[PDB]
Amino acid sequence: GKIQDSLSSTASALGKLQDVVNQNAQALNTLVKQLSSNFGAISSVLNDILSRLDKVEAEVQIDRLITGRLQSLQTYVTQQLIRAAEIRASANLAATKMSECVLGQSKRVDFCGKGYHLMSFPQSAPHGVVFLHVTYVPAQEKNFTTAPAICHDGKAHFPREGVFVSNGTHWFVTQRNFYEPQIITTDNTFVSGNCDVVIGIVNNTVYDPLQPELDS
Amino acid sequence: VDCTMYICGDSTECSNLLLQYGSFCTQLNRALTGIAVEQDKNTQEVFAQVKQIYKTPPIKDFGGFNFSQILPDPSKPSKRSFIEDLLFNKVTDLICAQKFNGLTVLPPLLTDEMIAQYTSALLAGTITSGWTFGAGAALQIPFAMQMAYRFNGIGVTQNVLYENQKLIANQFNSAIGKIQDSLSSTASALGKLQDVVNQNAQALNTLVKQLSSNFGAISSVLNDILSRLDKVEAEVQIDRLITGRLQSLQTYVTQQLIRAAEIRASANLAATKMSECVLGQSKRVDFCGKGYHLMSFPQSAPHGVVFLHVTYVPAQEKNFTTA
Amino acid sequence: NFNFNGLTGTGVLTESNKKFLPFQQFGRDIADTTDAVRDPQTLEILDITPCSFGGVSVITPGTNTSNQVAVLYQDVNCTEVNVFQTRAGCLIGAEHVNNSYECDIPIGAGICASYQTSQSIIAYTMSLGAENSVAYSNNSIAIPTNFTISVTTEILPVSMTKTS
Amino acid sequence: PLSETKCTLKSFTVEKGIYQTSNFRVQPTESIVRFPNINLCPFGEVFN
Ligand SMILES: *[C@@H]1O[C@H](CO)[C@@H](O[C@@H]2O[C@H](CO)[C@@H](O)[C@H](O)[C@H]2NC(C)=O)[C@H](O)[C@H]1NC(C)=O
Ligand SMILES: *[C@@H]1O[C@H](CO)[C@@H](O[C@@H]2O[C@H](CO)[C@@H](O)[C@H](O)[C@H]2NC(C)=O)[C@H](O)[C@H]1NC(C)=O
Ligand SMILES: *[C@@H]1O[C@H](CO)[C@@H](O[C@@H]2O[C@H](CO)[C@@H](O)[C@H](O)[C@H]2NC(C)=O)[C@H](O)[C@H]1NC(C)=O
Ligand SMILES: *[C@@H]1O[C@H](CO)[C@@H](O)[C@H](O)[C@H]1NC(C)=O
Ligand SMILES: *[C@@H]1O[C@H](CO)[C@@H](O)[C@H](O)[C@H]1NC(C)=O
Ligand SMILES: *[C@@H]1O[C@H](CO)[C@@H](O)[C@H](O)[C@H]1NC(C)=O
Ligand SMILES: *[C@@H]1O[C@H](CO)[C@@H](O)[C@H](O)[C@H]1NC(C)=O
Ligand SMILES: *[C@@H]1O[C@H](CO)[C@@H](O)[C@H](O)[C@H]1NC(C)=O
Ligand SMILES: *[C@@H]1O[C@H](CO)[C@@H](O)[C@H](O)[C@H]1NC(C)=O
Repeated sequence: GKIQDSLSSTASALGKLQDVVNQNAQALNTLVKQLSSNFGAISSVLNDILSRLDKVEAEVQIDRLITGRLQSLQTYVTQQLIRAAEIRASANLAATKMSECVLGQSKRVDFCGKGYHLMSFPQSAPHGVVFLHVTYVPAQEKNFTTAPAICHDGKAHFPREGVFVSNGTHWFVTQRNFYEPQIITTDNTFVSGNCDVVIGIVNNTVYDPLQPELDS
Repeated sequence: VDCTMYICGDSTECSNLLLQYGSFCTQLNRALTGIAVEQDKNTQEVFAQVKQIYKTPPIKDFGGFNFSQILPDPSKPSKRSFIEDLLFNKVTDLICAQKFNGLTVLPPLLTDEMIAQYTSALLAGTITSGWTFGAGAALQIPFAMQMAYRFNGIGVTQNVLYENQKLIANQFNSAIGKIQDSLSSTASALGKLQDVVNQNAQALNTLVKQLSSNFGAISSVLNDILSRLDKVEAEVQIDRLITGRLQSLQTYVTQQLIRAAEIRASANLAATKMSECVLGQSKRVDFCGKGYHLMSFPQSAPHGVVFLHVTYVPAQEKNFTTA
Repeated sequence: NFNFNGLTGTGVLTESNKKFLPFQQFGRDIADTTDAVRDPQTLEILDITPCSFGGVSVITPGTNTSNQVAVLYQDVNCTEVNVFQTRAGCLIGAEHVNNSYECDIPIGAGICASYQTSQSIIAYTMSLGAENSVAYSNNSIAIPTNFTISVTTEILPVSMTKTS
Repeated sequence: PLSETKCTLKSFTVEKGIYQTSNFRVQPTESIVRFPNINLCPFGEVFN
């Protein structure tokens, strides 16, 4: 709903498109005005040079018309080629986003826009395309004491995915991009090395799923 | 460039003739402004992707990694990391000569000191906050617990770093050191930048020297044609100057357009790296430079940017029978 | 607008420390353009220089807001013209502000102008970003408890109007 | 210096942002003709 309010009053967000349409009609205009310029010849009307003079003179003048206009094309043309490539690269980027963002999920960061990317919805626009990027942005944070490792018996325990945290007493392992604390058991943690090497390992007890299951 | 002046110096006589070519004079400014505008858009896209300016904490404990090399130097008047000074010395009259004839060098919107604040921010958040500052509010995370992730990114289980940390510290630091001499002892590393700056100053020289060419006219001084000859005839002469010079601008302008379109492509490559490589961790093989990529450190350089890619390259092999 | 021994030119003649060889006449520069000259009647080494030149630039809020404008003379010293001297040139009609806000109308070299305060166009050193300092300690981590899902429009050209 | 912007913009509504309009060329105050120190025609040698 916010998108439609933005567009309702936003002329600028389409500036990229509106500029492209402009710049063409601009050079198109200027291309036309160049038909009114003398270019040094006695007039910018083709015939009015003729009927004024006997043609063996007009052959001279019409040069300065042709030499002028022919140039003004090659200016305009060479523009378009350059401008075409500018769109060309933009079109390649659109194909890349259309391919990767919409048809996939882009692991690339900030290629589909700020935040982790979920999906995109393309929308046509005159001489262009408009993606609606649906991105996952985290919000509320809480300062946590953390440790890279946890001793148990002298073995070291590291999280499979996520990190050991605590709110100051009970050590919890949680996934990284969302706060979802879970008690620390072997299914959370794998064993490597021992307690000497790690810098920052703390003293704790990693609960065991299996041990209670025995006791009967 | 001032089209009316560059073509016709201080002469209404020539200036009136220029009106008969119409919008050439104006459309050149419209052309160059399009360049000049997006240049500060390039520098905008690349460097400032970050909402806030982060700054490093007062005290540096990263687990042994020494960033005093790459972090802003608190004792310089313009705060720029020790490395960046090596760069600004390598890269480099043309100061007013061009500015005689209407060739002007406009100041880049962002002063170098500002560029060094961005590349401080991006580098301040990268160190403290991991990659999350590109996705939202920065999240302080222990740097040594950052590098446990960036190994999981490349498939090396984090238990390698928690055990090898001290070693990895030295390899990092000793790697940073050689970056100094890599820059310090050789001036060809910056050629890419150096080539850009030269080619710009190149064409300007050429564009200026075109003022001194006859182009078929009796002389290259616009007034001499007016001084020696009665106007009736001098009109035709000044054409060959104007036609020559006015063309000679379109040559220069077209070059800039083409050349800018290259930079425009290179700028996106940076903005792509800056976003993916610096702000995130790249899974694209050899996009961030040879090896598995861990993190990247942006560093500013004149009209350019320099990345320090910290990459993970395996070393010693042991033949194993496998199944 | 000077003529020296038949050499004509228009510039700002100043004293200069560059030292000719005695027989010489014109100093020059990389562009072959006349740079230094020697006063014949009493030998002295005079520099030369361009006039102020630069472009005029009209900084304005939208004509929808105000009809007031602040003129920027680019790359000049403020003589030959409420005035303020900048890095980018001589600015006129915008009150300097020691405060620093977001860059709004980009001017040059960090100077960015905005309309708000009665009101007058101002000019100030652009603050790049708002400032933050992450609170960082080797055991300190901040894990988000909640999220948003934002939809950010992104817009790209694809094709342009075909012509022949 | 404001009305020139409207002509450059070609729109009675000039939207926000900076516009290059014109150029100023400082004109020179006066001319220096500096021929060297000291000929003279021998009218003291002809007339006297
Ligand atoms: C940290 O979080 C743990 C997990 O909830 C808290 O432990 C619980 O605290 C509540 C307090 O209302 C008790 O009712 C539960 O019995 C506790 N459970 C366990 C397993 O300890 C702990 O109090 C929290 N500490 C802080 C400082 O926030
Ligand atoms: C965790 O527990 C271990 C013992 O299992 C502690 O190691 C000893 O700590 C005492 C002080 O309480 C020292 O006097 C001993 O010298 C330590 N061990 C040895 C062999 O020197 C450890 O300090 C506790 N804290 C940790 C490591 O998190
Ligand atoms: C990071 O490295 C810099 C130099 O690369 C260290 O600065 C040096 O500190 C020693 C102190 O033992 C001095 O003798 C040197 O003169 C310093 N050199 C420079 C260039 O400043 C700095 O101490 C290191 N810091 C950390 C945390 O590793
Ligand atoms: C975390 O601690 C810092 C210390 O300055 C504080 O500014 C911040 O607000 C704390 N986090 C939260 C969510 O309050
Ligand atoms: C973390 O830093 C503090 C300094 O504030 C220090 O006392 C402590 O030993 C450090 N711990 C580790 C694991 O580096
Ligand atoms: C593995 O065997 C091949 C056999 O040619 C040899 O080239 C290679 O060096 C061996 N690897 C090591 C680590 O020695
Ligand atoms: C622009 O001006 C028109 C009147 O010409 C007015 O109706 C409109 O509200 C104004 N919009 C803004 C954004 O100032
Ligand atoms: C302007 O001129 C004054 C003295 O006339 C001088 O102190 C100052 O540096 C000059 N500034 C520029 C930018 O030329
Ligand atoms: C900014 O403060 C200085 C004193 O530090 C003062 O001289 C100057 O006039 C102030 N600027 C403005 C625009 O008031």
